Amino acid sequence: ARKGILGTKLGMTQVFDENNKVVPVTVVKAGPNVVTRIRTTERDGYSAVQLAYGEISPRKVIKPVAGQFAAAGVNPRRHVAELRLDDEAAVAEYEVGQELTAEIFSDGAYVDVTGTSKGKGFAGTMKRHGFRGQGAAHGAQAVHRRPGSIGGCATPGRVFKGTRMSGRMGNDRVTTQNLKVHKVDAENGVLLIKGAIPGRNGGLVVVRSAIKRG
Amino acid sequence: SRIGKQPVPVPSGVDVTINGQNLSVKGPKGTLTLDVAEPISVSRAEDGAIVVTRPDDERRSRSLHGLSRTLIANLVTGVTEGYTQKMEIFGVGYRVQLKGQNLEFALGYSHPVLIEAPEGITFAVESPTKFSVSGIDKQKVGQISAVIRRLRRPDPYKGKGVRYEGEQIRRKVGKT
Amino acid sequence: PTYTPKAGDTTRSWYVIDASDVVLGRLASAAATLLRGKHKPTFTPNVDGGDFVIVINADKIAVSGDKLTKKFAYRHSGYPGGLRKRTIGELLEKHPTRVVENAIIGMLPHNKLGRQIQKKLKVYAGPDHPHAAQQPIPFEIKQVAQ
Amino acid sequence: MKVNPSVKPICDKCRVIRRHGRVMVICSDPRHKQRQG
Amino acid sequence: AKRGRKKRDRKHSKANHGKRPNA
Amino acid sequence: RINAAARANDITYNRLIQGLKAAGVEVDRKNLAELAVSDPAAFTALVDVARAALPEDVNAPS
RNA sequence: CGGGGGAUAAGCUCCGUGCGUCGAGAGGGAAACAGCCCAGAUCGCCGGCUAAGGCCCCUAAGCGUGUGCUAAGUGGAAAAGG
RNA sequence: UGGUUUGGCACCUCGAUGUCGGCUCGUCGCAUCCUGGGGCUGGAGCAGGUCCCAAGGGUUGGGCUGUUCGCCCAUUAAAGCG
RNA sequence: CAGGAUAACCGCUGAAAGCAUCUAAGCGGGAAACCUCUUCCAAGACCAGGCUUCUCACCCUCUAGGAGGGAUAAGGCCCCCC
Ligand SMILES: [Mg+2]
Ligand SMILES: [Mg+2]
Ligand SMILES: [Mg+2]
Ligand SMILES: [Mg+2]
Ligand SMILES: [Mg+2]
Ligand SMILES: [Mg+2]
Ligand SMILES: [Mg+2]
Ligand SMILES: [Mg+2]
Ligand SMILES: [Mg+2]
Ligand SMILES: [Mg+2]
Ligand SMILES: [Mg+2]
Ligand SMILES: [Mg+2]
Ligand SMILES: [Mg+2]
Ligand SMILES: [Mg+2]
Ligand SMILES: [Mg+2]
Ligand SMILES: [Mg+2]
Ligand SMILES: [Mg+2]
Ligand SMILES: [Mg+2]
Ligand SMILES: [Mg+2]
Ligand SMILES: [Mg+2]
Ligand SMILES: [Mg+2]
Ligand SMILES: [Mg+2]
Ligand SMILES: [Mg+2]
Ligand SMILES: [Mg+2]
Ligand SMILES: [Mg+2]
Ligand SMILES: [Mg+2]
Ligand SMILES: [Mg+2]
Ligand SMILES: [Mg+2]
Ligand SMILES: [Mg+2]
Ligand SMILES: [Mg+2]
Ligand SMILES: [Mg+2]
Ligand SMILES: [Mg+2]
Ligand SMILES: [Mg+2]
Ligand SMILES: [Mg+2]
Ligand SMILES: [Mg+2]
Ligand SMILES: [Mg+2]
Ligand SMILES: [Mg+2]
Ligand SMILES: [Mg+2]
Ligand SMILES: [Zn+2]
Repeated sequence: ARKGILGTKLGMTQVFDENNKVVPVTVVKAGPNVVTRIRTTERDGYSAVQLAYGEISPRKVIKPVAGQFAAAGVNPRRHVAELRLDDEAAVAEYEVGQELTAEIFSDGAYVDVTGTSKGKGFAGTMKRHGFRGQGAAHGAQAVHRRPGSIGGCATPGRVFKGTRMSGRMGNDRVTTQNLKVHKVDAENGVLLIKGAIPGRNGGLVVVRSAIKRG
Repeated sequence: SRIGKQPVPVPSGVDVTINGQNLSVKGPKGTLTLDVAEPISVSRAEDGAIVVTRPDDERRSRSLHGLSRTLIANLVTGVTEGYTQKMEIFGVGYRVQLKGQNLEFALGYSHPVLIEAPEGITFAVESPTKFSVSGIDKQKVGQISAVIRRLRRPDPYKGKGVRYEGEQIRRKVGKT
Repeated sequence: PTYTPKAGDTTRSWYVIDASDVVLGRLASAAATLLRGKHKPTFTPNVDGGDFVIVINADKIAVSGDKLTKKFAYRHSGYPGGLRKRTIGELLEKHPTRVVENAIIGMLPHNKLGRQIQKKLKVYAGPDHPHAAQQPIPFEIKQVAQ
Repeated sequence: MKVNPSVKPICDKCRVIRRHGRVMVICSDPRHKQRQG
Repeated sequence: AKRGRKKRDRKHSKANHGKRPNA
Repeated sequence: RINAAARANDITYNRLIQGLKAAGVEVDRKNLAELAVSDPAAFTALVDVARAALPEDVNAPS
């Protein structure tokens, strides 16, 4: 129904289309993964499949997680996530212990990307929210970049909870939809995605089959 | 009242059964069900007729008596004979044709328009400019007739569209 | 002096009320009075003396008039322009028990005594309940002629 | 759809009916057709 | 306005017999 | 408290007080309350006495 | 209550009334509300009888009794007119 | 009906209620500018006149007067009223 | 995009009231308006949710009613390079 696969962001690079075009792409290493658990309606109340990724030494992991993985019947891994399906026929396809690779996708099929944004740190209003400052000369009094008026006078007499103003930004989940896929390399198990995707070098990223149009 | 007083006749070739308030009728054309309003009771005459009686002469009873009588008459006549309607199309370059259970219209739009045929009804076409629709339930027949009629906007100038058998449309002439 | 309740003289009980073809006002009044324990002769306002109650088959509640579409339950999240509304028909369609829960909550004092009291009520939608192990006693709404 | 607080049978062919609490008159002549509100 | 009509109309409660200070 | 006890014993408070007045027993609300919390049998006896002393029809124009 | 000034407007102003109240007045009644209704505080009592208003629960007392009207949440905002 | 302009009353604030536009930043109503859906025409069609429902989004940049108001210069769907 | 129920409007079957009528019983169509459908937060939601794995055992004291103190496993924290 809706296929999915984990991976990691690597960097940027160019590729030239057969029609002699130019299109920047991103390199994503969708490494092999394993299935550790399956969620069924009568057991949990929904349908989804659990995945795992990453190579870690056995002594790193903690004992409860090690025991869970041993009961599942696979070696330890670093990260774990799940894909939420919509029916029972689809989940019937997946079984515990199965191995998935990047081949599952085909070129020309639009997908979605999920990840975390950058860390920008505390920032001013004009930068975080794109306010417009005021005159930098002709009689300023050190109000070059501060917003200014904030609300009414005695009616109602508050700040109208939800007003847009200064505060920290970034470091949150962000997703983009219907991104074109250019080429797939089997031996290297890497993806070439047109455009730019969120995240940082050596970060975590999960890609899913397109919903809007796919 | 005045219209509900007369018992509904029943022909020999129709079966009638009563189960409390619910009523079902079996005939050559098929069978149908019905639920009756509780304020009014229904009785069957031994002389092959149906009698509907009202307990009191207030407004609701006076209204429902005639409704029940006429509805019973309509359903019995429908199950006995049925209902059919004929349609005709006027204009230039207007056509219609039958494709299985589905029917398509050509009113001159850029793209063709198709109408699906729900259950219990059938469409019959004898000429490219005239067709007919048949069914058992008068309400369904009328609904489908209105839906087919409303395909094209009224045209009081050239009369292009679909018109009933005896239906006459007002026409006004534009000098300019 | 007048009698007062001691540390451990209070005793509770289990009650169940059906809601098949009954009027919401009567059901709410009966539930409120039972919760408060006005019937028990050991009433004292300062300490609760209520009794457990179970309500079953909430979806069959009958309401007179056109209230199915002309009565509206309102609530507001808090941000500006966040006042959105729902109708009783959709409320029953989606959450059967919400209407009765809200009615009983409104039918009781809004102080913290009542806030603690509302813990005393459990309301269900289906004709069954997993609380059969405590042997609830059936109850019926009745009028005392005078 | 002439909307006025008051309506009348402008010509003999106007007939008055009541719908959903609002009374309006229907007639063959559209000019003669109006509703109150 | 709306404010004025309320107090004068609210004076017609049978409790006060219809006569109240300040209309 | 008295109203609760009477309603439990299947008689209204107003009719109970009317019966007490008719029988001419002058005991006070505090006494009734204490007796009810203490002696349900005595409360029932008093209620029966009041019911017996009640007139025929409460709706009569008398 | 009977009047003048006013646009027969003001919670406006100026008069007369063996006229009420507040001002110098607690309680109860109408959600809150000095000028409206009942009612004039010597003090104590874990006692009875009542005015105004109320008796589905909030909140004490009637989901009182008998005869009639209401389809509009009219009940719980107003006029020429239809 | 609205209390939004010009007005009448002096009831709260002279041991202080700091003042017109502009800049930045909102929020709300509909008596609707477009965007949406209908109907009646002295509606060939494009295009017009009028009425009904509808508040999700948008509503430019310049010259002149401090100006509010107002006039003018070039496009877009519009350069909405409070 | 698609689906559900709606305002303005267009309807089918129909007595009161032998006729007629979109209605008082019923059944239908109909929009950036409303509800799901898009992204994010979210069990301090006190009804404090659900599926799993890990340890599930050593003492003392007051007076044996419980509580307090000390010593441990799972884990966590402090310091250190980033
Ligand atoms: Mg930005
Ligand atoms: Mg700047
Ligand atoms: Mg400075
Ligand atoms: Mg500066
Ligand atoms: Mg006129
Ligand atoms: Mg006056
Ligand atoms: Mg006077
Ligand atoms: Mg005068
Ligand atoms: Mg004065
Ligand atoms: Mg004077
Ligand atoms: Mg005095
Ligand atoms: Mg006083
Ligand atoms: Mg008082
Ligand atoms: Mg005195
Ligand atoms: Mg008395
Ligand atoms: Mg009295
Ligand atoms: Mg009480
Ligand atoms: Mg009653
Ligand atoms: Mg009567
Ligand atoms: Mg009202
Ligand atoms: Mg009037
Ligand atoms: Mg008239
Ligand atoms: Mg003054
Ligand atoms: Mg003052
Ligand atoms: Mg002052
Ligand atoms: Mg000063
Ligand atoms: Mg100021
Ligand atoms: Mg100023
Ligand atoms: Mg409007
Ligand atoms: Mg238009
Ligand atoms: Mg027009
Ligand atoms: Mg609008
Ligand atoms: Mg919006
Ligand atoms: Mg100048
Ligand atoms: Mg008719
Ligand atoms: Mg008709
Ligand atoms: Mg919890
Ligand atoms: Mg540790
Ligand atoms: Zn006419």
